[PDB]
Formats: sequence, C-alpha cells, structure tokens
Amino acid sequence: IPAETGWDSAPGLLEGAMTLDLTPEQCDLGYWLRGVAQGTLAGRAETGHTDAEPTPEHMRADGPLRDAQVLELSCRSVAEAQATRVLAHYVAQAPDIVELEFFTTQLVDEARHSMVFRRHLLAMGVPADRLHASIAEVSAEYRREVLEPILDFALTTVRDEGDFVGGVAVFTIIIEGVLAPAAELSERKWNLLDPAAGAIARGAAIDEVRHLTVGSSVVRRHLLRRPERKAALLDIVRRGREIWDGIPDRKHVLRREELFQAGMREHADLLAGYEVWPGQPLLSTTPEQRYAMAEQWTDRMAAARLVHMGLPEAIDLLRLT
Ligand SMILES: [Fe+3]
Ligand SMILES: [Fe+3]
Repeated sequence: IPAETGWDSAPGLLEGAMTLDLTPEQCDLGYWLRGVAQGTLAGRAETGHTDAEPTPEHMRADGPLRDAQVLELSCRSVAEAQATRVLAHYVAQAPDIVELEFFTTQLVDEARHSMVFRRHLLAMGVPADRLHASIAEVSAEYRREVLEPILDFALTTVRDEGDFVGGVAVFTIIIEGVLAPAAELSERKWNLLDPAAGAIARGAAIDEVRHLTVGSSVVRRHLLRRPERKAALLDIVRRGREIWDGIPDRKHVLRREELFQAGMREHADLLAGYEVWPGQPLLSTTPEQRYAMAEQWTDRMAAARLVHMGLPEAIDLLRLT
C-alpha cells in the first residue's frame, strides 16, 4: 500500500499538495484499485468510517450543531455529485489512455465523496424518504450561486473550447485548488464533535492530495512541452479569478460558520484542549477568523503549487503578492 494512500501513513491535505509529486502515469487504475479501493478504503467502503469513528447521537439531535453539519454536507454532496458530472467530460475527452484511467479514478472518488456525505446525512437522522428533497432545498442557493458558475467554467473550457489541459487547469487551480483547504479546515473542526464526519473528511483529503498533485503534473508537463501555452493558461487563471470575484461565496461560508459557532458553544465540554490549528483553541475562534484562516491556507497552497506548475505569474493574477 503506497505511503501516500495509507490511512495512517498518508500526509495531511496541504502538506501532501505542497510537497508531493504524483503523475497520472503513477496513479493509474491498478494503483487506485490496489492502493485506494483496497488501501485507504479498507474497512471504510460503505460509509467512509469504521465502528471506532461513530456518528454521535448528539449529531441526531435537533440544534445548531446538527444544522451546521446538515447545511455543510448537503452543499458538499451537491458539489461532489456535480463535479462527477463535469469530470465525466474529462474522461470522454481524455487525450490518451493514461489520462482516461487517471480521470476515471478522480470521477469515482468524487462520486464516492458525494455518497459518504449523503450517507452521513442519513446517519444524522435525515429520513431516507426526505433525503433528496432535503439536500436539494438546503443546497439550492449555494448550487445556483457558487457551484454552477465555477463548474460551468471548467465544462466550457474542456468541452465548448476543446481545451483539455486548460480544463484541468481550471479544475486544479480554480476549483480544487480553491476549495480543498476549506475541506481540511472542516476535518479539523469536526473531528472531536463528529468522529464519523472527521474520518469521512480524512479519507476524502487523502484522495484530494492525489487530485491536486496529479492535476498539477498534467499542467506542468504540458506547459514545458508547449511553453507557448503559458499566456493561455494565465488567461484561464485570470478569468477564474474574475468569476470568483463575482460569486457570493463568503455569504454561504459565514452562514454555516455562524451555525457552527452556536453549535460548538453548546458542546464546549467535548472541545476543552482542542486546537483547530497549532496554538489556536477551536472554542476561541470566530466565524470570520476561521474563514480568514481557510483563505490564508488557500493563498499559501496556491503560491506553492503555482511555482511547481511553472505559472508563478498567476500568483500575481490571483493577487497573492
Ligand atoms: Fe471531492
Ligand atoms: Fe477532488
């Protein structure tokens, strides 16, 4: 079982994305079936967690803590299922077998993430016969305002523009690159309050390390074969930024962070020592501070990944100087 896919041996999300070099040739379908399906997911195939990482009863009880997680995972379930639909087009247009296999593995991961998030909703007492409606009601505004515009950018680049590597650049820099750090924050936030959700996030973060580093290899390699494509890639990044500047993401993050605030306040006994990041107790953080930290992580990670990709000028386009 490769070190990078092992449940105990795999790096954290930022750490892996900023330090590892993985290529689509390495992470082919055999590697995924062995190292992921039979590795990372050993004992966690159905729900993403084991009996030792349970969903607490307090996550089934009506209140702000439960609402914060309902809102969060309704939204992520939709994000991941729509990402699966988008990535399908990356598979269909994969320029070769290496990319076909790799992007098949990413597609299944995203479908898996959607599945374990939705299952977690059932484990929190959302009735099975109200599950579809409930996710759809809760996530509708976020889907329409945030997910659809950024995902349509990727789809438009790969499909309408016929630009595969460009499409990968949208997905790794503008989509995953932007959202993965908030996923690691979510794992830190939830780990004591909802161990099942912490383990679910952890397994997703291991997958995400692979998506981020393989996507970077695709862009990096293309760019040094075709150095002329550099301006085109930078324009992709610029348009990406312009699209985020018009999306009201903050509004949706702060809404779940204020629910979470009331939630964690009502469960301070489970949180005592707990630091959300080095030297910072979760209990003494605010919604704005957790949003800001997730942004700081996003900026740091992008600085590191853009250099590795050969697009250090995008650090400027994304206003990271
Ligand atoms: Fe995912
Ligand atoms: Fe991903």
